[PDB]
Amino acid sequence: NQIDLNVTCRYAGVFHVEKNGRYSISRTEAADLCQAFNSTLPTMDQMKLALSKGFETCRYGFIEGNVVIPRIHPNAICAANHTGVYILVTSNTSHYDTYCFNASAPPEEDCTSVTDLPNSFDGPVTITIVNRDGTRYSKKGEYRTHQEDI
Ligand SMILES: COc1ccc(CN2CCOCC2)cc1OC
Repeated sequence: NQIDLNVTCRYAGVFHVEKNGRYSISRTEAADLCQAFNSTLPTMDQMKLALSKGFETCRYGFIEGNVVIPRIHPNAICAANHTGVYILVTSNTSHYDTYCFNASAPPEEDCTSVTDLPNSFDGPVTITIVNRDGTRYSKKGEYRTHQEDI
């Protein structure tokens, strides 16, 4: 009973979370997941500022109201070569990664590793935070409040 959460640097408090190395988070799960990091789904404004500080990914993830990819460099296989916060317009499917926003994080680039999941609750899952540098933090708990996300 294990969940891997790959996380990134924070940029103006915004970061990306990928669950189990696949697009596998629902919108409800994403809000609960960010809540476990004492975080919220970023607003479009928060994501734009994060982008201006150096944030980009090549993965669709939830923000408040939309599913986006922040892009700095145009890459043909990431957000169809677009730059800026690319908004997913048409998709059949509902599961993506998520972005999260931690208001207490540093204002610009914070590429230190994540060493806690401070607001997860009691549960049976071994949740492992996997940083880009491989370092890991694991704890037994749960963050999913909606049964259909479990
Ligand atoms: C040992 O099994 C479990 C332990 C804890 C939980 C999570 N809680 C969270 C609060 O509400 C009740 C369940 C689930 C479990 O089995 C699916």
